[PDB]
Amino acid sequence: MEIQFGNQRCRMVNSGGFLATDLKEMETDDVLVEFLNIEHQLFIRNIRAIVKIADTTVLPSASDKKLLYYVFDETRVRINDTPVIFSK
Amino acid sequence: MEIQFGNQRCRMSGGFLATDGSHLKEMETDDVLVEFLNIEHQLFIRNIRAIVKIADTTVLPSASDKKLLYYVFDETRVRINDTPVIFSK
Repeated sequence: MEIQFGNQRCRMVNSGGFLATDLKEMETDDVLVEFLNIEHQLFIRNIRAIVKIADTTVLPSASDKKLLYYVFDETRVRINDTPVIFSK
Repeated sequence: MEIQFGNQRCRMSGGFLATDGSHLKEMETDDVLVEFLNIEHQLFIRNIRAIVKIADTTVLPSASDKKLLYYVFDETRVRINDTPVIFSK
């Protein structure tokens, strides 16, 4: 599927990756968020941003103890107050 | 704030559901079924060793270094090992 984050069109083709500001495989210190796609389920880990799924704020987490949140509302994900659209 | 799992009732921060389903343990032993978490007044479930459903969505199990946290978006349809879980005040 494709991730639209304001400006950005990004594709996600194999269970996920890291969202840079302007999908990367490695977690650099300039990536905002981590995506996982498995068995038709979408998960987001917050690294360095303000992240919302509907009314839920996604707590940031470190790479050795990741907190990956099931995206229970694929239509209300926000990152840094910018809407994210997923489309297959 | 109180969880009943089949016949057993327990109180809960958060914690780990024992195999029994009697109480919520503080540390993750290797016989506990699931983790309940309370984060900013919202209930989340991490599956460890059980078959867990929230409504029609399968709750995938996850290891502690990569937790998959499911917001309990339907409190009336939580099932663990095909056993209904009721949440009460």
